[PDB]
Amino acid sequence: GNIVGCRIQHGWKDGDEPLTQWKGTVLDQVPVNPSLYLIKYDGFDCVYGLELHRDERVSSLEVLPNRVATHLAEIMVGKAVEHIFETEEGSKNEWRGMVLAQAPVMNTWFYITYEKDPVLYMYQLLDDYKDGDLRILLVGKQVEYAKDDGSKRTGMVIHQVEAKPSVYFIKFDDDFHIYVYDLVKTSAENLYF
Repeated sequence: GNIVGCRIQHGWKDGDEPLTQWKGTVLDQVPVNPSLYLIKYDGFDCVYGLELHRDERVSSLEVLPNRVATHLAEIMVGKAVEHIFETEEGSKNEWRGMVLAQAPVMNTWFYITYEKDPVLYMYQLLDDYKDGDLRILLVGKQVEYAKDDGSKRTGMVIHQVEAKPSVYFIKFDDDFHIYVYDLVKTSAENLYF
């Protein structure tokens, strides 16, 4: 059936690393690629894009019986912010970013990205705000850019941010992170076909 908005679990094994068990919440199935899902995994800071039925690293995929658990939220969406947060690896950051959107499915979570790490993160920002840790200040087309190792990175534009229509989400073929590009900004080494 339809796994969007569902709790899921599956095995993960990339290459010769030991098999791990991943558990997460499916946020969305990408319209321009219905094989591609966006998932918030438990304890993972970044939103992942995985072809959950096609990826050979994914095994034993199941939906779980378990269920998925305003004025300030409305204000934050689209704002440039300064976020004081601690990452999975213990690094203590004070970073400038932007709040992209309230996340689908998980209703106190927000899509957020940072100028130092322009991928899609997801955090409970209204809690960080109360803690005093947050300060408020093409889709479907292929894309590429040249990397420093003399090769092209290739991907597809998968989402246009409603709060900021010049901001797009890009899925690259080589990676499960979701890359966030604001096209008005000097990020002009992107080529769209």
